[PDB]
Amino acid sequence: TRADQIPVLKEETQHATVSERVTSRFTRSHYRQFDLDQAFSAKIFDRYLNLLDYSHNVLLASDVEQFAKKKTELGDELRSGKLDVFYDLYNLAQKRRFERYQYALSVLEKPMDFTGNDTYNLDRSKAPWPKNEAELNALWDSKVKFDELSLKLTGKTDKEIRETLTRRYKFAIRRLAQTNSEDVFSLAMTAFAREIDPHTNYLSPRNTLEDRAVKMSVKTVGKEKVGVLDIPGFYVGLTDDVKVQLQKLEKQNVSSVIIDLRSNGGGALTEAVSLSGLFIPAGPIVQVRDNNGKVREDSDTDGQVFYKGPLVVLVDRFSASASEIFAAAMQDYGRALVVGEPTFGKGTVQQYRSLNRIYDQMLRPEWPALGSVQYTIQKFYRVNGGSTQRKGVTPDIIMPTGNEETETGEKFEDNALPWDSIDAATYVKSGDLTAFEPELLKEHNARIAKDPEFQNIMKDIARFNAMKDKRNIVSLNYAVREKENNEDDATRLARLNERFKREGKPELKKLDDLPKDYQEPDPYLDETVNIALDLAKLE
Amino acid sequence: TRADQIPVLKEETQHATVSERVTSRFTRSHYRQFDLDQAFSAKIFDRYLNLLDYSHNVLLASDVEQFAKKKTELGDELRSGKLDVFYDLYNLAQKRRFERYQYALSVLEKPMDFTGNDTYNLDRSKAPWPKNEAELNALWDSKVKFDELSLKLTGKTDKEIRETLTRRYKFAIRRLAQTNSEDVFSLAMTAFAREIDPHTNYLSPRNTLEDRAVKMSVKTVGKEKVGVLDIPGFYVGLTDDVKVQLQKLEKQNVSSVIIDLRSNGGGALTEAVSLSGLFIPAGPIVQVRDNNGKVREDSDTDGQVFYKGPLVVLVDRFSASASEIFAAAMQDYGRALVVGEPTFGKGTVQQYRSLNRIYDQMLRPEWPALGSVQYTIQKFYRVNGGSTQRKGVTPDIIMPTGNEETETGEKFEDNALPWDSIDAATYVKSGDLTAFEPELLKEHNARIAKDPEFQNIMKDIARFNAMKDKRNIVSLNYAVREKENNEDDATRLARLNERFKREGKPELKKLDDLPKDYQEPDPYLDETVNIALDLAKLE
Amino acid sequence: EVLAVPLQPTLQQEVILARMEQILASRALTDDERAQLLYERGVLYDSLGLRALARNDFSQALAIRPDMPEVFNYLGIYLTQAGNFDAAYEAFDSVLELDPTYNYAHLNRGIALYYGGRDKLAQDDLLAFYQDDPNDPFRSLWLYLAEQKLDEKQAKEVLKQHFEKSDKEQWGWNIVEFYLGNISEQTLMERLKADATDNTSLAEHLSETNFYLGKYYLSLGDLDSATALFKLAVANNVHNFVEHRYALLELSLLGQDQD
Amino acid sequence: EVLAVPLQPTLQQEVILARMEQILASRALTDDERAQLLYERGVLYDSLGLRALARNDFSQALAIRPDMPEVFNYLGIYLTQAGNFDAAYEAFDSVLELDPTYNYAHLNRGIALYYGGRDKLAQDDLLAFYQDDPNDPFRSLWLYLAEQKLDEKQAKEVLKQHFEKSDKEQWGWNIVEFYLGNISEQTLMERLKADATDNTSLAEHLSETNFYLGKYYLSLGDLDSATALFKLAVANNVHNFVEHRYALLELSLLGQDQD
Repeated sequence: TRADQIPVLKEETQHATVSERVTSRFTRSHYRQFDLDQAFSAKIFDRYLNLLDYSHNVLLASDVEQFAKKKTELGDELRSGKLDVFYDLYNLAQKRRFERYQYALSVLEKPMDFTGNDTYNLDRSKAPWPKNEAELNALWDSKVKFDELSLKLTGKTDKEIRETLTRRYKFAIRRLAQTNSEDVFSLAMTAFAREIDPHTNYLSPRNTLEDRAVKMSVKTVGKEKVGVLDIPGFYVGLTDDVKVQLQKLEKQNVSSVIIDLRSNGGGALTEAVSLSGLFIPAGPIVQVRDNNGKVREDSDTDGQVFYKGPLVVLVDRFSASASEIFAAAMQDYGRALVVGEPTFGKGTVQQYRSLNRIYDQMLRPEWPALGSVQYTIQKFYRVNGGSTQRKGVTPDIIMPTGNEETETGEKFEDNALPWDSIDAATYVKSGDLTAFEPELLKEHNARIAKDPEFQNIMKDIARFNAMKDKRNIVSLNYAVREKENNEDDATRLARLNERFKREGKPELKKLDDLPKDYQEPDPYLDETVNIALDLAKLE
Repeated sequence: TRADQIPVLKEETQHATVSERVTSRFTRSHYRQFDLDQAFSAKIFDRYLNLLDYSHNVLLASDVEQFAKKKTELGDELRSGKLDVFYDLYNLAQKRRFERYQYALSVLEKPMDFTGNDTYNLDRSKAPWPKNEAELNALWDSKVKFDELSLKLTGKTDKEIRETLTRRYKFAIRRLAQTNSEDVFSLAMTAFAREIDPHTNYLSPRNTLEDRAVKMSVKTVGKEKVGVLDIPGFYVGLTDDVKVQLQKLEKQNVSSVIIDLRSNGGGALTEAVSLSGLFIPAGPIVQVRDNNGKVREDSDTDGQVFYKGPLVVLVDRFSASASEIFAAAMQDYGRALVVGEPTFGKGTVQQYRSLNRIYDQMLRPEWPALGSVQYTIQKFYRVNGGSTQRKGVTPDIIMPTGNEETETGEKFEDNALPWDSIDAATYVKSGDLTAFEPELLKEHNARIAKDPEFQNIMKDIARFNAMKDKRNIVSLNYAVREKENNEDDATRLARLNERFKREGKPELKKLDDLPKDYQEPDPYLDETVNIALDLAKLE
Repeated sequence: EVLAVPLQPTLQQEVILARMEQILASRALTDDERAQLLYERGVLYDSLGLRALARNDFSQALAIRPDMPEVFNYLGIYLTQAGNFDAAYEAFDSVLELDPTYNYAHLNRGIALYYGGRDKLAQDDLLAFYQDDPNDPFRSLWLYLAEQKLDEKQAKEVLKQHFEKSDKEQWGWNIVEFYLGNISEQTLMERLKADATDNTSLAEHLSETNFYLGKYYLSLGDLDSATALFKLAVANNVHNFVEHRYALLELSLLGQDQD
Repeated sequence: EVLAVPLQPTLQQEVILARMEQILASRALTDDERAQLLYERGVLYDSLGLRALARNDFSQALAIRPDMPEVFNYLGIYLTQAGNFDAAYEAFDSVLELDPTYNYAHLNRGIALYYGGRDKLAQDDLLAFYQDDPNDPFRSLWLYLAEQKLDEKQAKEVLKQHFEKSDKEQWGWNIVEFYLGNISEQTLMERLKADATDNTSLAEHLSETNFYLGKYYLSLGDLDSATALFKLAVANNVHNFVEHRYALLELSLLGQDQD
């Protein structure tokens, strides 16, 4: 591509229909009751710009102010399938992006000088759009500098930086004239979808097993054992696999069991009710609620308790969906103790439906296969009546990282549904741990105040914290960005060596000697094994 | 047969069942609601004797008084099918009849002398049974004398009387040892049936068209014509045939029409409603009433009148069933005048049902075909609400024989159902003849007082009447029974000759010259033709 | 009022019809078992209120095996529903000739003779059926209806005995107790609510009790209350209850008084 | 009370089923006409209350010719009866994509959205269906029910207009007049008796009027009178009247409050 020989993208025959079908389902059958009015179509516009120009880099402010005149019209376009503003706004900026990469190549030839006091703001997600071509060219000068500098700091000659950043920018141009009419369609439907809730999606038509199983282990403190179940996800027939392993562990006289659901991001709700059932006799696990107003109770029907021994549940900020059900049930029945970070807050069920009707091959046989949509149909509620959503399971024992406010969680996703409560279900608590908790905590706090790995974690936190202003403001000075890397490498080598002398291992002469496959310690697991034994002691 | 080598008759396997089936239908589904109690089974006994020994001739009084001890048991025999009294009482008298015909032959050899003053009573229907064998032999002496005498009076030699009365009596013995088990069964079921009503019947299993149509004619008085329809019976599609002939007669400018239903003994009720319809526009013809309590109206649906001309209906004591419906309708609507004798009084419908069930060939395949039963299900009522039964249609103009009390009519049949009335139907009279009737009668009476054929009829009546005491008391004196025949022959020849001199025909020298196929005059038809014209004159 | 949801075709009922509809189109069957299934389906059709289609399957059963008393049972009932008591009698006779212990033929023939004006003959049958199970309160009730036509005074004394000498367990005796004057209609319905469990049970209780209350008021000559109660009895669609069938016949004889 | 004899399967209905049952077993048929008859029989099955067996014949129709909007109509209705409004919406969309003048899809989709908590979307459909025939009083009634949920005051003024500007001829406007407060329920039923001719007509009048009286009392929060009136509406077995179907659904949501 040397010029504007980028194909002009047009809406395909099928698309008008496919749009009408998407709009029908979103506007009628979504848990979220919204009006596709002017306010909504205006918000669908701003999201759509943020999908074309993420960093506010490619379009003129005048490009934006011109199309913006026409943003309350998007609800009409979607309902009718005439997506002219979506196709026009994409076509321009198909041009603008071309003419930014043809400029970025020109600038790569100029002399490189990394000795200024300029910074670079990584977050133009909310910046004003460039007012004119001089400001456009300035934002793209910064960008080829940042691209050059980040490469230079991997020890590259000015010569091989131009050779690699040409490869990149020239491929950015090929990507650009290889996009198709469905690409633009997909992104219009995505702006719509993602303005309802963060889990709603359009899914384009298709173009021309035991690795994720339960691992069990045992870990000792003196003469006493603790079984640990690493559960990677709620895969179908999980409850069968842990039943095998709960027998292996029952016999080996283990004092306590840990279910490890860290970074376990969900799976089959049924595996969550069946697993809950291994630990509590009978009772309701979860209240599900539908788009129209109606509640339902999943229960555990086999009234037998496959393991009555002391139980502990290890979760982090990435424990989600089904994991939060399970963890929430054990907490609510006081069947098991919860340790780690507050969980994600995924309190909602999404359903796939096809945009394909049985009479399509019949009437419009020229057409291709049509897409499918994914959208929220149900919410989850705990047996105590509260919702999983945007609150998550909060641990009985919160590791230090959980007291720190993080930027990861359903709560931080755009237009995530709010937090709700319905009435509690009828259930009888299998036990009560309010009794043991302040003592488990006395011990926990005493232990980690000494542990140097938890000292290292609580130092990491003070750092991450104190350097959150400059969070998205990177220096463009090679010296300062060479020194920054050396002080990171140096603090890492010191940590690794502080550790190796505790352990009677040889110290490392340099960071590069560390095996590629070195395993870090798991201080969170190691401290929970102690919590598990403390609990066993107290019953 | 020379002795008691008459087969002893036994009840067949099928019969017990067939009896139970007959009893079921009679006791439950008959218009007549009766109890098959002791009184009923006693009456079934007396009827059964009258069927074995009509003339009280064959059994001893002791034969009767012995079995009579057991007559309240017949209801049990019928309900169960154990018909031992019926089979015993038949078997004896199968013997008694044999031994009366073997005695009657002996007596035929003795000398014949017809010069006594002995009479012979033709009606022993209610006589006491013979008290001993001397009285038995006496009743059978009388009987061979009566048989001999009635033959002698056809000019037979004492020699050829013995040859013919041997033929007869010897064949009476062969009949007697050729009867079968079904014969006795049939007669038991008949005693039962005929004790309910005179039209109810058992019908034994089978052992190893335009002649009866309407004839039309015309008959004149001076220059004026009268159409006459001779209707022999209500055969299916009668109403089609009279429609042809009503067109033939309408065109030939006939002043009046006569329907002739004398001795027309019924047929399809539907042909009675359709024929009624030719003469009245629309309206109900007959109210039918069922065994359970429920009334129904047959009507004429085609509202057109195929003939509005003056109508007359000629009936006698043998006009019955459907004829009485038709005649009763025309009378009630004042559509037509009724002439003749009061009709029979058949105010009831009988139905055939088979005693055969579909599983018989299956289970009892040795059996033969089984019989059928016929029984009353419905009554008829006139549109004025009165019943046809035992009252009949009474003529507006009654011929002389109708003022005389006759011994023929439903009224005289045994256990004929009584006379009833329900409410009248809703109908509008097509006319009214109470106006014309006393004048039609002035004329009628004047005319027949002169007519010598009606003088002859009214002399016949005075005779039939004055000789009703001696009605069933025949002289056994040859002289008196030779003279009786000569005076009958002489009075007949005088009538025929009185007639032939009125007519300008040659007189007969003796009764024997009269052609075999001589046609008598029809004075009743001839006088009704006049009534028909008198009616035409008065409208 | 005490009202149920009118009963509706259950999915079990609709599923079985569809299976049968095809087990009977596949010619893989004995005569004897093709005939057994055609009977089985008529009972299903009958239980849905589809009597014409059941009459059809039952006639197809007897054209194949005329040996079957159970089929003559239904043919006779329909003949009683239709007003044709003569033919009804014929059918039930067939039933007790093919199997004389087929007791429910006695009830059906007895009822049929009741509607057919033959009370004394009805009493014989209804008393045979009583004596087969004196604890079943409806056997007493049907006999009462048949007696109360000739002698009310006697019919009542006899019901009273039938009740006194029974164990007084099954619901139906409460209907009997109201006929006897022991309990008001107020109490009768209090006990109905109390005895009923689910809606299918409530409909069954109402089908029965509305027919007997119906017959009761008709005694007094209250055609209006009778009519209302027969309609309400039928309004539960308990299609194969004798009270349903005979509340319809009752209603039919009352839509033949006004005509 | 004003009560009819509950409607019963007519002999015409039972005869046609038996014919069809065999015209469809004889393989002498186009695909296009085998599909037309399977639809014709589902409408018959539906009219008898046999929705599962009709769903069966309608699915067999669309597996053969998926071109048919009429079949999607019923599939959607059943889906509305079953509580599954999402799938209902899908079916009615299909109907108006295959034939956009298929007006009765608007009523059925509008009702379906009504039971499915989407009032404003229901109003659009019910008003499209009103404007197709402003003289049909039930089109006004359904729109009223859908409006009276957000704004009773407005719903009433709009019904009043719909009534004023109509010719006020067809029976249904008497129901409308009682909703408006012009005539008592006393008078409403006087006029019902007066307008009804035979029993089939009386059942139809009662199916409708009991459902609308039912919905009315439920407004006031009188669950007991509502319940009685829905049951009495269903008690006429006018199986294929929207009021029948939706008096059952109403009754089903009231047998989910007490649980």
